[PDB]
Amino acid sequence: GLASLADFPIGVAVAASGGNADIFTSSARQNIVRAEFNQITAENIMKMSYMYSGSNFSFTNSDRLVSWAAQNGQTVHGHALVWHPSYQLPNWASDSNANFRQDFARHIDTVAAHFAGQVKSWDVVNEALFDSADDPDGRGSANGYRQSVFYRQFGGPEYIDEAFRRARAADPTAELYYNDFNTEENGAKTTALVNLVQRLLNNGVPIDGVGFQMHVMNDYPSIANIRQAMQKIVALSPTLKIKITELDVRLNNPYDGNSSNNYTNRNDCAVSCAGLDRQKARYKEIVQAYLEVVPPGRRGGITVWGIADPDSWLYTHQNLPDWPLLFNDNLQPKPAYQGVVEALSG
Ligand SMILES: [Ca+2]
Repeated sequence: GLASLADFPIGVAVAASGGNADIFTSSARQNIVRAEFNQITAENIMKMSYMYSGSNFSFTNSDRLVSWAAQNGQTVHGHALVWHPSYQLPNWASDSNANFRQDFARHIDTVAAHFAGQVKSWDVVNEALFDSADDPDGRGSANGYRQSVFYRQFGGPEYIDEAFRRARAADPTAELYYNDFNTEENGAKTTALVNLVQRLLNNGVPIDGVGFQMHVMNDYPSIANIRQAMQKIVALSPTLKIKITELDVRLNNPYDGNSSNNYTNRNDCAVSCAGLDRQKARYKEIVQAYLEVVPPGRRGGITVWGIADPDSWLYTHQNLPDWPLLFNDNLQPKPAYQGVVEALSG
């Protein structure tokens, strides 16, 4: 399968929260993972609050998934030690908590140590950069940083430095990533990423790599911009790894000012459409760009954000249907899959 075609991880995000996508109950999905991939990311169940049951640590469900991975030919990318969304904040992660910095330290120390030897790499900090598209409380930018509870408590970006230092100390063997989205656009957020990463390097922080989520559309951003954004980050260091962490590809572009090039019906791309053929070329060109600009020995992996289209968080988005992944609703490989094959094989 796909993983055989590369010497770096070829991964997939897996569900484990019930319903049709749940990896524990879907033999068809288990079989695809074993055949095609050699790494998993937990789509949800390694987020911060999932490390607790009541006020105590609880690793039962995440341990089950990590063990399944080890039994089925998969390494694990941990997602994520620090992330801002309120739905997954531990209850300690509050401006009302006087003990915040101590509880933060305990979180990273405990979780990273717990998974030592079982989890190859981590998203240590995820989504620390400001994004207007993603500022529902209207807090605004602090010179490009998101003013999450971590930022507010620490009075600035030092929480990022600390998270990386503690993760390194707790599990020296793990590859430590900074992960974010829209950083492939080669715009304002890419520049903020350069600032963020350069500051960490200047501070001697043990960051091993940068993750690009790569939640893209078929025709935006341009491949030239994606390529240059990755190049900018590769240029910051002789050793920093690059990982594509959450790749998926929307046929529909809501935001292009054209409502006549939208597929509005689920049947539009059920069998064949221009969009599935472009999606093949899109997966192909992105994987090719990764290979071209990320040196051998600095390739941390390529992961797609789910197995089959109906599992995707973008199966519906903006009240429109989409088909973002490598396998369709009947779990058959799509042209997208072949695009990855062709890129990885040269
Ligand atoms: Ca459109």
